[PDB]
Amino acid sequence: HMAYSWDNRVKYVVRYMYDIDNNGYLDKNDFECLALRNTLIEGRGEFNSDAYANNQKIMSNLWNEIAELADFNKDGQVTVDEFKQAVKNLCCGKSFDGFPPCFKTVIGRLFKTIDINGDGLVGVDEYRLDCISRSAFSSVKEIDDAYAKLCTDDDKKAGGISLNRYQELYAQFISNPDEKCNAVYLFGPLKEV
Ligand SMILES: [Ca+2]
Ligand SMILES: [Ca+2]
Ligand SMILES: [Ca+2]
Ligand SMILES: [Ca+2]
Ligand code: NA
Repeated sequence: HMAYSWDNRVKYVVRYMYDIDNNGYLDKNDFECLALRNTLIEGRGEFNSDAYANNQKIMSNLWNEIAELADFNKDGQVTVDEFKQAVKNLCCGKSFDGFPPCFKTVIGRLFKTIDINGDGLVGVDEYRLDCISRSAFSSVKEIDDAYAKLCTDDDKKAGGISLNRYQELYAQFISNPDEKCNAVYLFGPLKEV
């Protein structure tokens, strides 16, 4: 589908936020791998067995929640189309606070990872590093043009995107069908997945 279509945006979220083993669908192995990845990134490569246990619990609960809401054919996997139906059911027409917990809790964690300097704002430097974590770019101006469209004058006055703003933009990213909405740039310039 068109790069900034709702279909491609939801497919992008499934690919990059959840499908860590890159096999095209979600299952328990993705969440096992996310538990380990989060542990090691939190530890700067150190493995803390208590941090790991905490993360394994968070990710097991997350997977149980997503499968409860999205496993339409009861096969223990959640496809892109199943995830899209859960988004239509539970996100479309709602603001972020009305999303189910399994669609909400993921953002706090991504935001904390992006916010390298811990000042509670994602600024342009942090956004550039986020963008190159998923995709290839030749032009820093392409990334910076996306940040400039994404952010409002109040975001720019603040020096970046706060957590509740990041969540507001995410809610529009995953729910608004308008391909021209500023929030379509949340994860950088897009291509078809
Ligand atoms: Ca997978
Ligand atoms: Ca399924
Ligand atoms: Ca920051
Ligand atoms: Ca920054
Ligand atoms: Na939930």
